Amino acid sequence: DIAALLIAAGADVNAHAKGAFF
Amino acid sequence: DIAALLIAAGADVNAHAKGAFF
Amino acid sequence: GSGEPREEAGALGPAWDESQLRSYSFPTRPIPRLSQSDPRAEELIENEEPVVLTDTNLVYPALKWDLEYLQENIGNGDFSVYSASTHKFLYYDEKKMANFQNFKPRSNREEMKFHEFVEKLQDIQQRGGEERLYLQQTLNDTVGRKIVMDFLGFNWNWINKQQGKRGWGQLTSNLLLIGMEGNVTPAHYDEQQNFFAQIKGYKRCILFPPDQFECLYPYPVHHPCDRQSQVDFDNPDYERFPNFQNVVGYETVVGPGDVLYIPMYWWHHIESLLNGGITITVNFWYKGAPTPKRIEYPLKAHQKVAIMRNIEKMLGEALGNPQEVGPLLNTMIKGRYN
Amino acid sequence: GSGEPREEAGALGPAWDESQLRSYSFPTRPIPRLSQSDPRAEELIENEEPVVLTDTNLVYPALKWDLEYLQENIGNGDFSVYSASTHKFLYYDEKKMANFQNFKPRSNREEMKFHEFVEKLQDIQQRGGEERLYLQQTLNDTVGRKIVMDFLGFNWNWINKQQGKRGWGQLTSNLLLIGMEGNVTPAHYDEQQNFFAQIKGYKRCILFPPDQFECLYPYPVHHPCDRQSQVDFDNPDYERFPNFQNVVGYETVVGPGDVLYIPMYWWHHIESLLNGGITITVNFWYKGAPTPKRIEYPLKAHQKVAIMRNIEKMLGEALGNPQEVGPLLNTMIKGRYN
Ligand SMILES: O=C(O)CNC(=O)C(=O)O
Ligand SMILES: O=C(O)CNC(=O)C(=O)O
Ligand SMILES: [Zn+2]
Ligand SMILES: [Zn+2]
Repeated sequence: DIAALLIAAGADVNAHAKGAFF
Repeated sequence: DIAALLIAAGADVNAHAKGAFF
Repeated sequence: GSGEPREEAGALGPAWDESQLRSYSFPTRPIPRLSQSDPRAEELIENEEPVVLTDTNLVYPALKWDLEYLQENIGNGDFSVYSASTHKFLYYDEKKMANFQNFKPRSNREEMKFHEFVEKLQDIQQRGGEERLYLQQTLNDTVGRKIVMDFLGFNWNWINKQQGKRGWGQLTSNLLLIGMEGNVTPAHYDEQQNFFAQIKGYKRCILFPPDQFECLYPYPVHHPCDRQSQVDFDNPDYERFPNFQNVVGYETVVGPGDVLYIPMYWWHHIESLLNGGITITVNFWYKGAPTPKRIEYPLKAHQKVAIMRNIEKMLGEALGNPQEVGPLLNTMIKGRYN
Repeated sequence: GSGEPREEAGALGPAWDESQLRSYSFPTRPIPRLSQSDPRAEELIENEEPVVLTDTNLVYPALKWDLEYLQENIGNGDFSVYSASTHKFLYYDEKKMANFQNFKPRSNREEMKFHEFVEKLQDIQQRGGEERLYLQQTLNDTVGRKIVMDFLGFNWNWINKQQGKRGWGQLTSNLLLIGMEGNVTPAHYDEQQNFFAQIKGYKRCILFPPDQFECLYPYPVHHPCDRQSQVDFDNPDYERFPNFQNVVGYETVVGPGDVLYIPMYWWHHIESLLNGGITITVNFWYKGAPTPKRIEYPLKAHQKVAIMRNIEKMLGEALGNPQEVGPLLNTMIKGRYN
């Protein structure tokens, strides 16, 4: 769906290296 | 491909009813 | 632009003169007039540039067409005839009018029999009315037998070879155009390739390449006048349309037997010469070649036009309402891209 | 905004006073401060509105953290430490800097051991330098055993229930933030949900809902400062950013034990109080809930932000060069949508 495609969120945040703790 | 998707041409022309001859 | 008027054979004098042409604000230079056998002509078509071909015989059988012949032979089907009290027949898409309830077309479409069109034309002349009519109807199997025979006699050998060499898709339609002297189809671009075959009378054709998008201000995609210029060529509003002061056209006057290649995405303004009598034209619309497998950068102007159209289409669908496209685009660029 | 300073227990006086806060051009109103047991708090989180929760015990083990404890226990891994000669630590994406060779960051990242960060901090103090440091490092298994034990003792019961009730995706990272008094992280929005857990010192948090996009002028998506506001809050340029005169914030001051819910797409400006000592914060970033199966119209502000980001991303890819996004958008709207 074009609407679904365009509303899709990203996941960027203000952090240079991301990682879970474990 | 997103580039291919966006460059895709339409086929609209200035004619209210379109049809081939045969 | 369009050079000195050509001299008709048999010392019949110039076909037309400068007074018949309308006056506009921009300069022009001529479109080349060439033989279909001239390698430069094939080069222009291959490079998607306009050319007038003088000797194709594309619609040779139709050169005998006039209103009497067509009335007696085109049969009893319905024909779309536009009416206006202006010389300008701005095209509009009737399906898009619900998006824009404020749009009031200046021309009206009426369906009528061909003999009804001829009679209405004759009645206007006799009473000296100012009403104008433009008949614009795609040809199909319903026409009478003699028109079928005339169609079959077009130069399919030549045009089918063009379609094949250029990698075009299918012939989609042949539009029959019959206009009154002074009629104007305002500037627009079509999404198909066009061989424009002149049959009767003379038409001045002014073309603008796709890289002049920035000067010609098409209506929004969702507006009934999608693909048509918003600029009034007879009174251009330079405050709203400042880059129209930079437009530069390519122009020619086609007459009987001439064929103008109007490449896909090229803007064209077409006018039936003042005091030139009725004009008859039949066009040949072909779908363009498919998008290339490997896209090459930097993109061509017509590819960026295609992107812009698709962005507008996608946003109208995603926002659920075409009226929200403009506010979202403005929000995107203000203080961020302008 | 943020109301009268709260009174510390045991008659220790107000934690902070008005003089510690920086002065800005816009008004604010307070973010609600509530118990995690208060139904209004759950309602705010469910509706993706900010709330300060005062009694979650989310990072209770970490309330004993200071520089001595962390230095002795956090181990020997590398920590990202930003340096600047300004109080403003504007975030930038180092991978996007090749798109914009003209961008010269005011802060610099250096990797160092924690004891090296403490020593550099101490040396600045003793010589009275103007250099500022902000340590910003996501926590992982490399930390020493006592920090692991402290992490395990966070209130996972409470926050895991939040993740489940809100339909969020996975916890992606926990960012440890250690700043000097007066440090500022300029206004930006994050694409994840955030529980912001204050550990040491006081931070003033000013939030702006997603419908203030039009007032906060994010950088282009392809620019290193994607998602950050272009407006200099200390000297706003109203000629470039006229709708910044209409911004309205929601503000609070969080201290040890407080947890601020910063909803996904909400702008936030965060400052360590002047003359308040070092500040320590640990955040909890969760991916947002998936896009709904049935999209409901009219769209929410954050959904239109998502569309705008995706249009910018698509155009950069289709044009083959992010620098062409702006000219194409301008061409689309001028004289057609503005
Ligand atoms: O002939 C006219 O008046 C208009 N023709 C066209 O726009 C065309 O054939 O594409
Ligand atoms: O605490 C800071 O200075 C900055 N924090 C954030 O932007 C965040 O946690 O999302
Ligand atoms: Zn046309
Ligand atoms: Zn943030």
